[PDB]
Amino acid sequence: GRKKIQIQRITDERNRQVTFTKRKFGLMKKAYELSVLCDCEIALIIFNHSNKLFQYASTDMDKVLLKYTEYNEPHESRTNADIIETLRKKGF
Amino acid sequence: GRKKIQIQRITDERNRQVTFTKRKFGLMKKAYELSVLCDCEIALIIFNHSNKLFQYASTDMDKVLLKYTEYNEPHESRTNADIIETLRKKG
Amino acid sequence: WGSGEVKLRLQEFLLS
DNA sequence: AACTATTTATAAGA
DNA sequence: TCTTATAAATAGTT
Repeated sequence: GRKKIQIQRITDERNRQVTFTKRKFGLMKKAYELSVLCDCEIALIIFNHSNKLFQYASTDMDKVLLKYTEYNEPHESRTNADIIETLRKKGF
Repeated sequence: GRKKIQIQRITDERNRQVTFTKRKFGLMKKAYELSVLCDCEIALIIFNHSNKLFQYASTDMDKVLLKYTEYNEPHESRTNADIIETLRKKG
Repeated sequence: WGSGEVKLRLQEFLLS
Protein backbone atom coordinates (compact mmCIF):
# COMPACT_ATOMS: atom_id res chain seq x y z
CA GLY A 1 0.00 0.00 0.00
CA ARG A 2 1.02 3.65 -0.31
CA LYS A 3 2.00 3.47 3.37
CA LYS A 4 2.66 0.60 5.77
CA ILE A 5 -0.02 0.13 8.45
CA GLN A 6 0.06 -1.66 11.80
CA ILE A 7 -2.43 -4.45 12.44
CA GLN A 8 -4.81 -2.74 14.88
CA ARG A 9 -8.46 -1.61 14.97
CA ILE A 10 -9.30 1.16 12.49
CA THR A 11 -11.15 3.97 14.32
CA ASP A 12 -12.38 6.09 11.38
CA GLU A 13 -15.80 4.64 10.51
CA ARG A 14 -15.29 5.44 6.83
CA ASN A 15 -11.79 4.00 6.47
CA ARG A 16 -13.04 0.90 8.28
CA GLN A 17 -15.86 0.25 5.79
CA VAL A 18 -13.62 0.87 2.77
CA THR A 19 -10.87 -1.43 4.06
CA PHE A 20 -13.41 -4.09 5.01
CA THR A 21 -14.85 -4.18 1.47
CA LYS A 22 -11.47 -4.39 -0.29
CA ARG A 23 -9.90 -6.94 2.08
CA LYS A 24 -13.03 -9.12 2.13
CA PHE A 25 -12.78 -9.46 -1.64
CA GLY A 26 -9.03 -10.12 -1.34
CA LEU A 27 -9.75 -12.93 1.12
CA MET A 28 -12.34 -14.49 -1.17
CA LYS A 29 -9.95 -14.24 -4.13
CA LYS A 30 -7.26 -16.16 -2.20
CA ALA A 31 -9.81 -18.78 -1.17
CA TYR A 32 -10.80 -19.14 -4.83
CA GLU A 33 -7.15 -19.69 -5.86
CA LEU A 34 -6.46 -22.24 -3.09
CA SER A 35 -9.60 -24.25 -3.91
CA VAL A 36 -8.69 -24.47 -7.62
CA LEU A 37 -4.91 -24.97 -7.29
CA CYS A 38 -5.11 -27.63 -4.59
CA ASP A 39 -8.60 -29.11 -5.17
CA CYS A 40 -10.09 -27.85 -1.89
CA GLU A 41 -13.66 -27.23 -0.76
CA ILE A 42 -13.74 -24.02 1.24
CA ALA A 43 -16.35 -22.03 3.15
CA LEU A 44 -15.84 -18.63 4.70
CA ILE A 45 -18.23 -16.90 7.09
CA ILE A 46 -17.65 -13.27 8.09
CA PHE A 47 -19.57 -11.15 10.55
CA ASN A 48 -18.64 -7.47 10.36
CA HIS A 49 -18.47 -5.18 13.40
CA SER A 50 -22.25 -4.58 13.27
CA ASN A 51 -22.80 -8.37 13.01
CA LYS A 52 -23.94 -8.30 9.37
CA LEU A 53 -23.31 -11.63 7.55
CA PHE A 54 -21.15 -12.17 4.45
CA GLN A 55 -20.37 -15.65 3.17
CA TYR A 56 -18.31 -17.46 0.53
CA ALA A 57 -18.03 -21.08 -0.49
CA SER A 58 -15.99 -22.46 -3.35
CA THR A 59 -19.00 -24.36 -4.74
CA ASP A 60 -21.82 -24.92 -2.22
CA MET A 61 -21.94 -23.67 1.38
CA ASP A 62 -24.52 -26.27 2.53
CA LYS A 63 -22.39 -29.28 1.49
CA VAL A 64 -19.28 -28.01 3.30
CA LEU A 65 -21.22 -27.27 6.48
CA LEU A 66 -22.82 -30.72 6.25
CA LYS A 67 -19.39 -32.32 5.84
CA TYR A 68 -18.09 -30.30 8.80
CA THR A 69 -20.85 -31.70 11.04
CA GLU A 70 -20.12 -35.29 9.92
CA TYR A 71 -16.38 -35.10 10.66
CA ASN A 72 -15.20 -37.44 13.42
CA GLU A 73 -11.39 -37.32 13.55
CA PRO A 74 -9.24 -34.67 15.30
CA HIS A 75 -7.87 -32.10 12.85
CA GLU A 76 -5.86 -28.88 12.57
CA SER A 77 -7.74 -26.11 14.32
CA ARG A 78 -6.49 -22.51 14.54
CA THR A 79 -7.46 -19.18 16.11
CA ASN A 80 -5.94 -15.67 16.08
CA ALA A 81 -3.62 -16.80 18.87
CA ASP A 82 -2.26 -19.66 16.77
CA ILE A 83 -1.61 -17.25 13.88
CA ILE A 84 0.12 -14.77 16.16
CA GLU A 85 2.19 -17.62 17.60
CA THR A 86 3.28 -18.67 14.12
CA LEU A 87 4.30 -15.10 13.29
CA ARG A 88 6.45 -14.82 16.48
CA LYS A 89 8.16 -18.02 15.29
CA LYS A 90 8.68 -16.99 11.63
CA GLY A 91 11.56 -14.70 10.55
CA PHE A 92 10.08 -13.57 7.21
CA GLY B 1 6.41 -15.38 -7.35
CA ARG B 2 9.26 -16.12 -9.75
CA LYS B 3 6.58 -16.68 -12.39
CA LYS B 4 2.89 -16.01 -12.95
CA ILE B 5 0.92 -19.26 -12.72
CA GLN B 6 -2.43 -20.19 -14.22
CA ILE B 7 -5.16 -20.83 -11.70
CA GLN B 8 -5.73 -24.52 -12.51
CA ARG B 9 -5.46 -27.81 -10.59
CA ILE B 10 -1.90 -28.75 -9.61
CA THR B 11 -1.38 -32.46 -10.49
CA ASP B 12 2.10 -32.94 -8.95
CA GLU B 13 1.17 -34.31 -5.52
CA ARG B 14 4.29 -32.74 -3.98
CA ASN B 15 3.90 -29.27 -5.50
CA ARG B 16 0.25 -29.40 -4.46
CA GLN B 17 1.00 -30.06 -0.78
CA VAL B 18 3.68 -27.36 -0.63
CA THR B 19 1.33 -24.82 -2.25
CA PHE B 20 -1.58 -25.94 -0.02
CA THR B 21 0.37 -25.45 3.22
CA LYS B 22 1.78 -22.03 2.30
CA ARG B 23 -1.46 -20.63 0.83
CA LYS B 24 -3.64 -22.01 3.65
CA PHE B 25 -1.47 -20.08 6.09
CA GLY B 26 -1.59 -17.01 3.82
CA LEU B 27 -5.40 -17.16 3.85
CA MET B 28 -5.53 -17.50 7.65
CA LYS B 29 -3.07 -14.60 8.07
CA LYS B 30 -5.27 -12.35 5.92
CA ALA B 31 -8.31 -13.48 7.93
CA TYR B 32 -6.44 -12.56 11.13
CA GLU B 33 -5.60 -9.06 9.77
CA LEU B 34 -9.17 -8.39 8.55
CA SER B 35 -10.67 -9.48 11.91
CA VAL B 36 -8.38 -7.07 13.82
CA LEU B 37 -8.43 -4.14 11.35
CA CYS B 38 -12.20 -4.11 10.86
CA ASP B 39 -13.36 -5.60 14.18
CA CYS B 40 -15.04 -8.72 12.80
CA GLU B 41 -15.50 -12.46 13.40
CA ILE B 42 -14.35 -14.89 10.74
CA ALA B 43 -14.51 -18.65 10.31
CA LEU B 44 -12.87 -20.67 7.57
CA ILE B 45 -13.48 -24.36 6.88
CA ILE B 46 -11.26 -26.19 4.38
CA PHE B 47 -11.48 -29.76 3.09
CA ASN B 48 -8.36 -30.74 1.16
CA HIS B 49 -8.16 -33.25 -1.72
CA SER B 50 -8.11 -36.17 0.73
CA ASN B 51 -11.19 -34.75 2.52
CA LYS B 52 -9.16 -33.87 5.63
CA LEU B 53 -10.54 -30.94 7.61
CA PHE B 54 -8.64 -27.75 8.50
CA GLN B 55 -10.39 -24.92 10.32
CA TYR B 56 -9.79 -21.37 11.48
CA ALA B 57 -11.91 -18.99 13.52
CA SER B 58 -10.83 -15.60 14.79
CA THR B 59 -12.14 -16.44 18.30
CA ASP B 60 -14.62 -19.34 18.57
CA MET B 61 -15.94 -21.54 15.77
CA ASP B 62 -18.96 -22.72 17.84
CA LYS B 63 -20.26 -19.17 18.38
CA VAL B 64 -19.95 -18.27 14.66
CA LEU B 65 -21.79 -21.40 13.62
CA LEU B 66 -24.49 -20.70 16.24
CA LYS B 67 -24.83 -17.12 15.00
CA TYR B 68 -24.85 -18.32 11.40
CA THR B 69 -27.87 -20.56 12.10
CA GLU B 70 -29.79 -17.64 13.67
CA TYR B 71 -29.37 -15.46 10.58
CA ASN B 72 -32.39 -15.39 8.28
CA GLU B 73 -32.10 -12.01 6.49
CA PRO B 74 -30.65 -12.02 2.92
CA HIS B 75 -26.91 -11.30 2.79
CA GLU B 76 -23.94 -11.31 0.42
CA SER B 77 -23.22 -14.86 -0.75
CA ARG B 78 -20.43 -15.62 -3.26
CA THR B 79 -18.92 -18.66 -5.02
CA ASN B 80 -15.87 -19.36 -7.20
CA ALA B 81 -17.99 -18.42 -10.24
CA ASP B 82 -18.82 -14.99 -8.83
CA ILE B 83 -15.11 -14.39 -8.15
CA ILE B 84 -14.14 -15.55 -11.66
CA GLU B 85 -16.80 -13.19 -13.05
CA THR B 86 -15.41 -10.28 -11.04
CA LEU B 87 -11.91 -10.96 -12.35
CA ARG B 88 -13.24 -10.95 -15.94
CA LYS B 89 -14.54 -7.44 -15.24
CA LYS B 90 -11.40 -6.12 -13.51
CA GLY B 91 -9.74 -7.11 -16.80
CA TRP C 1 -17.82 -31.53 14.11
CA GLY C 2 -17.57 -34.90 15.88
CA SER C 3 -20.32 -34.72 18.49
CA GLY C 4 -22.18 -32.01 20.41
CA GLU C 5 -25.24 -29.79 20.82
CA VAL C 6 -23.78 -27.26 18.35
CA LYS C 7 -23.35 -30.12 15.85
CA LEU C 8 -27.08 -30.78 16.42
CA ARG C 9 -28.19 -27.16 15.98
CA LEU C 10 -26.17 -26.71 12.76
CA GLN C 11 -27.40 -30.01 11.28
CA GLU C 12 -31.09 -29.12 11.84
CA PHE C 13 -30.77 -25.59 10.36
CA LEU C 14 -29.14 -27.13 7.26
CA LEU C 15 -31.84 -29.83 7.03
CA SER C 16 -34.88 -27.55 7.42
C1' DA D 1 13.45 -26.10 5.09
C1' DA D 2 15.80 -21.01 2.91
C1' DC D 3 16.04 -17.20 -0.06
C1' DT D 4 14.73 -13.85 -3.44
C1' DA D 5 13.01 -11.94 -7.58
C1' DT D 6 8.75 -11.24 -9.01
C1' DT D 7 3.70 -11.11 -8.95
C1' DT D 8 -0.06 -9.64 -6.35
C1' DA D 9 -2.55 -6.94 -2.92
C1' DT D 10 -3.69 -2.74 -1.11
C1' DA D 11 -3.31 2.38 1.37
C1' DA D 12 -3.82 6.63 0.24
C1' DG D 13 -4.98 9.67 -3.97
C1' DA D 14 -7.79 10.89 -8.00
C1' DT E 1 -14.34 4.44 -8.43
C1' DC E 2 -10.08 4.22 -9.98
C1' DT E 3 -5.15 4.43 -9.93
C1' DT E 4 -0.58 4.02 -8.62
C1' DA E 5 3.14 3.88 -5.33
C1' DT E 6 4.45 0.72 -2.04
C1' DA E 7 4.03 -3.38 0.98
C1' DA E 8 3.16 -8.33 1.36
C1' DA E 9 2.83 -13.03 -0.55
C1' DT E 10 4.64 -16.54 -3.17
C1' DA E 11 6.94 -19.52 -7.32
C1' DG E 12 10.81 -21.57 -8.41
C1' DT E 13 15.19 -22.86 -7.17
C1' DT E 14 18.44 -24.45 -3.55
